[PDB]
Amino acid sequence: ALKRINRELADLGKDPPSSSSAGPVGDDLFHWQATIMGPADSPYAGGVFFLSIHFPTDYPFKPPKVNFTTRIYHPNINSNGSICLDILRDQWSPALTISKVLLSISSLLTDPNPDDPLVPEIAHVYKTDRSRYELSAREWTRKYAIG
Amino acid sequence: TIDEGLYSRQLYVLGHEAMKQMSQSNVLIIGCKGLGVEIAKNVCLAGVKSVTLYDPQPTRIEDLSSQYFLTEDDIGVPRAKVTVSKLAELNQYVPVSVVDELSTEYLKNFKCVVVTETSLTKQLEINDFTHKNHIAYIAADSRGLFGSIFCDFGENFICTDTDGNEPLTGMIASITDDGVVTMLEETRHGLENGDFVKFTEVKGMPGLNDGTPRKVEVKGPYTFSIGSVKDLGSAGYNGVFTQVKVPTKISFKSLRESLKDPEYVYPDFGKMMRPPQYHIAFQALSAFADAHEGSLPRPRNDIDAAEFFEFCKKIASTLQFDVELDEKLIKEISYQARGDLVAMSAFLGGAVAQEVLKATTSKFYPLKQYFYFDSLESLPSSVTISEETCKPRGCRYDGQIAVFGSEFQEKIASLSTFLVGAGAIGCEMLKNWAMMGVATGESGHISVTDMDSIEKSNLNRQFLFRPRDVGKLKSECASTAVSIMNPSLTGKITSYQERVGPESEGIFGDEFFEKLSLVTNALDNVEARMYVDRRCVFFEKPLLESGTLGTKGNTQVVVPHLTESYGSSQDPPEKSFPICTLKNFPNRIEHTIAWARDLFEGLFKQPIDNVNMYLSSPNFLETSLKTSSNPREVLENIRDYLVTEKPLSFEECIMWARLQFDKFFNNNIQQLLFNFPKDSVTSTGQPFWSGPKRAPTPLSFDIHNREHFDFIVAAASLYAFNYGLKSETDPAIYERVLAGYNPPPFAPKSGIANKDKQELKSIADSLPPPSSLVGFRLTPAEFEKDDDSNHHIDFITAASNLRAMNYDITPADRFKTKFVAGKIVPAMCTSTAVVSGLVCLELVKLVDGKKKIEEYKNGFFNLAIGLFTFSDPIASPKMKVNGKEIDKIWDRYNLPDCTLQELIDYFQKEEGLEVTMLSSGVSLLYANFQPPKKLAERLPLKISELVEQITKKKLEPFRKHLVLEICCDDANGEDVEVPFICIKL
Amino acid sequence: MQIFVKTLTGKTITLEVESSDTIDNVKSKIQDKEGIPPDQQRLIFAGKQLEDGRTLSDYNIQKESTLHLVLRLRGG
Amino acid sequence: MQIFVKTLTGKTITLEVESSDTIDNVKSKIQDKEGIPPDQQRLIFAGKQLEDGRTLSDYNIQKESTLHLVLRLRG
Ligand SMILES: Nc1ncnc2c1ncn2[C@@H]1O[C@H](COP(=O)(O)OP(=O)(O)OP(=O)(O)O)[C@@H](O)[C@H]1O
Ligand SMILES: [Mg+2]
Ligand SMILES: [Mg+2]
Repeated sequence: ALKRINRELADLGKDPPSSSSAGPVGDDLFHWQATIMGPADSPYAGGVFFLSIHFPTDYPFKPPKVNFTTRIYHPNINSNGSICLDILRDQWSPALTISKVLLSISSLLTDPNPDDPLVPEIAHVYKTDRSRYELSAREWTRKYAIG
Repeated sequence: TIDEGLYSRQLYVLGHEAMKQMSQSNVLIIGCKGLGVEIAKNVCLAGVKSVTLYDPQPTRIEDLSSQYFLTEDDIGVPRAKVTVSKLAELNQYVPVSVVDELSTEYLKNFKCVVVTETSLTKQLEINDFTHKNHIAYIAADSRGLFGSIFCDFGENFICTDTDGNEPLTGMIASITDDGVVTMLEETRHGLENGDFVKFTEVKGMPGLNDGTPRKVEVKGPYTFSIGSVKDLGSAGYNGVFTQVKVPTKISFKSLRESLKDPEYVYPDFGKMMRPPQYHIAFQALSAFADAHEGSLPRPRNDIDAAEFFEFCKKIASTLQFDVELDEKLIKEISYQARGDLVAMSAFLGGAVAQEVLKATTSKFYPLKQYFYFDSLESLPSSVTISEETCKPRGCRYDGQIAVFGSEFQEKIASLSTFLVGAGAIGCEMLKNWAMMGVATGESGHISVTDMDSIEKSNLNRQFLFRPRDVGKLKSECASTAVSIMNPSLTGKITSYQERVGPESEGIFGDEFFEKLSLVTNALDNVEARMYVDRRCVFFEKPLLESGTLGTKGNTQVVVPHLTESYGSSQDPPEKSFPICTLKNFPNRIEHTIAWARDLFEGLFKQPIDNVNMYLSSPNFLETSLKTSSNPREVLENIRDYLVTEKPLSFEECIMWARLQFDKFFNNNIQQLLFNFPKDSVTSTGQPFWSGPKRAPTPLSFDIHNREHFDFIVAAASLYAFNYGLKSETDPAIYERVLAGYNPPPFAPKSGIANKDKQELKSIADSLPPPSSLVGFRLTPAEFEKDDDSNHHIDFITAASNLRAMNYDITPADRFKTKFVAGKIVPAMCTSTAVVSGLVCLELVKLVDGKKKIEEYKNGFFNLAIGLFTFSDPIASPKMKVNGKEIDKIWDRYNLPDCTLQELIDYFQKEEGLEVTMLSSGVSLLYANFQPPKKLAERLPLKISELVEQITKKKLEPFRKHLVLEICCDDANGEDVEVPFICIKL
Repeated sequence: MQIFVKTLTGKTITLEVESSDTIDNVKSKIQDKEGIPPDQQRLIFAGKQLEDGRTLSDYNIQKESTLHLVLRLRGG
Repeated sequence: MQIFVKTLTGKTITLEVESSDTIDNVKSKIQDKEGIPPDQQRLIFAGKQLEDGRTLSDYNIQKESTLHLVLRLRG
């Protein structure tokens, strides 16, 4: 638990990811605040999103608990910040690290999946009227993810 | 008409039909010693129609060694007469009677006959009659550290359920023309060869939907075969399959035939050559008793051992057994002939009670036919065991002194144990400790802790409690009961009502733990087990873990400096469903039940708490706005629970329930279908509502439908409870109120700066000031499954069934809904007895202080299939640190409360290791990559001061140590693991 | 060489192995046939719990040997 | 040679392949024709699920064999 978390934190410290920055809040090793930069080739370009990562006691065996804090207009993210992700679930096993999770969330930002949505209205807009979805996502990122 | 308020946990193991058939069976028990009384107790708690006892032998003192319903004031009285009165109180639905004379014909009145402590000739006489009249016959025997069970249920036993597992069900993707059935993605059918399955809701092959079971040929973990379905069609798409369990015909052999060529059941595969020895040994014991006026060999007597061995050789020659007799083991059986241990009695009683339930219910696979068990590794070796020390002293412990001796009895009486929890396992453990005389000496003591209270459903397996004791504290009742059982324990048991955890270290501190001898866990959750395990590891005390689930059980032992800890192994985690599946696209009844639970919590628990907190905190609004992820919904909840939708009568509650029905079962489905029409296709052109996604349909409210009315009643009642109004139940008022309802129009919406703030302010000013509302509070609804008059499970069942009707899912009754929503763990009395027996068999090993790992045993068992297995514990891993051997688990560093810089210098100088990370609790005290200024600030401080500064909380006065975890690197830069540090404050 | 593994729930599994195979390969095969991760598997043979890093020949496991796959229970 | 792949929706896709072609190449062809990512493809022949890193010949696939293609539902 503590040793694994310290190992991952040291590994993150050695090589700056240049696209993510995760570190313990205050001094609590089991509670982290991470920052994700919006992908360049996406509606969320030029945006900074803050995530809260509560760690599990059985880590790496059990999965972490990631939640978005910044409001985002995404088909797979609801208003509570919950993330519909796979490497945060059964697909995940004690073989990957938080850096992988952050990259995966960045990818999910890069291209949403409306076939199995979490916010049906946004998925419907994305499937039917793509331009309206693009405009809404850009406006939401501008007015929430910047400032 | 089964009382579900008492058999709630047992019905999930047996079932309604099983208990219905069980409640019409009579059981006769011959022999009322420890084993007989244990069997009778388990049967009475199980719930058979009646129990009859037959034991005219007068009570002796040594009989108290394992009989917990006998007292020293009952010496000279027949055992049945003095035991029936105490047994009649365990269960009010099970009468208990005593017969003073047994005749063969009388046996025709009973469904099952159990025989203990009876000579072999009488057993043959009884069996010769019970076999040909189709009467189940079970015979049990317990001699010292050895035990035997024999079962004979007739020549035509019919077993409906073989393995005791739920039928397997699954969703099919495609069925080829050759019967090759394929499951959905990453789903395992779990079938075996030769099983039978039946299909439903199959498209393209209607013939398979008739219901005729078909063979199964498992061709892989994801696909199987059923044969040729050429005629019924060409290919089938989608559908569900359910396993069909067929009865089995089991044929038993009579005792007279079975003696010649028995069929053994092996509890341990490590010693497969012993049961052939025990079969001869027990018959030799019976012959010796018959040749010495019913007297067993004297303990540790050489002449009696030689005569017994002569009898064994004579029997081996007579029966043409082609086995070489092991003199040592046989003479060991001879030495312990007069032994009577409570642990073996409990183990065999649990097993035999389970066999009786199998015989009555015609369920599960029974033993076929001989089961010989031993625990000879438990015999002490650190004391003098001879003829002079094992002779009886005329005390109640003679049945145990005859096996262990007087010196080991003194060792036992000086124990200082600590039992965590007072559940079923706790009660059994306390009974065993009282019988064994644990902590009856001058230096002995017992401590038991549990924070729960007795409930009605607990009386089914926690035998120390009575209906008059409902509502009291478990620990007090257990302590008082065991003081009543064994008067020597009066004033030597301490009961606490404290939860064992991080918040109770002020009571169970260093002083408390440094005086113990062993810790025994009787918990029901993994968190508490891990916490107690960590404490025991830190203090280096033996630990005994045990767990049960339905008919399965396991026991494990942790020994300091020898084996690994409880927390060094993993267990399968609980399965949770993805939020997307629960929210919009369910396909199983479990998803609907979880959604109904969430709806209940969100309707009757959270808004009430928000309203109450708003009326309490003078400045709750700012905190809600700047903290809640959805402050506007909080404001809406406050507004519509205070002013807008505040009920003034029960009719308004009924109208609110109708409105909620429309909101959650008619409008959201319409919105979802508007978003994803039934004819929509995915990005790849395939239909959207295909596979695990089922197309829902709106529900139109119809009062005549039962489910709709049930939901309305439950919702209205819960709303009234929240607002504390009188709730009606007569359907006439409901029909009158709901008849005159005009639904508002609803049309799905297609979607399409500072206004939001304006709306928030408008809502805020609309709320009445807290000053205008003083003393007015709303009662939140706290979930409580065990009460059947609060409309909790009723509401959950109604909502779940309605949502199932939305998505075309087969609804579940109230029983299964209660099982799933409440997370009830199936429980049984027999499993508890067996695990307590195994744990108490390991306790005597722990007391003797055995230093070798090949003498301890971890046990696993499943009584449904009659499986037992034992395995040695895993030794604790070793490692090399600074050219020294270090135990990875049980070693630690003892350092003074020195400076952080001094600690780093000490590690660099002595171990030659560079400290890189140092943490305490969940805080990172020191890290190598921190900025130099921060380290220079934190370096010259002591460890206690550093912890106080980082955690921003003072150390408790009772804190006497700190546990620090340190990661360090060697000179070459290669990471090396080191044991934790125990700073002495 | 063919061996049998009996689960605590009554299920039986047949594995095709060789004497030189390590316990890790057996655990991987059991995971493939059941989905149970190797770290959560408890195999018992002749009173000895199999440990990672050793070979079958170390436990004298031969053809038609029977192993038990067990697990711990949280209730009680 | 030529093979046929049938989906859960009754569509049949004809492919020109060779016995030495890897399963990955066939999945790539299926991705090209239908856009289904290879990771989500599950090909079944004679009751056995084709696995990556192998060939059709390993599964004794011969002239005008019929396979079934089922795709997983990502969460
Ligand atoms: N952390 C803990 N510290 C102390 N006692 C505990 C702890 N956790 C659970 N217990 C107690 O352990 C016992 C568990 O036994 P058991 O689960 O059979 O009883 P129960 O929870 O009251 O019953 P049921 O599960 O049938 O509703 C209970 O007395 C419970 O109060
Ligand atoms: Mg309770
Ligand atoms: Mg419990």
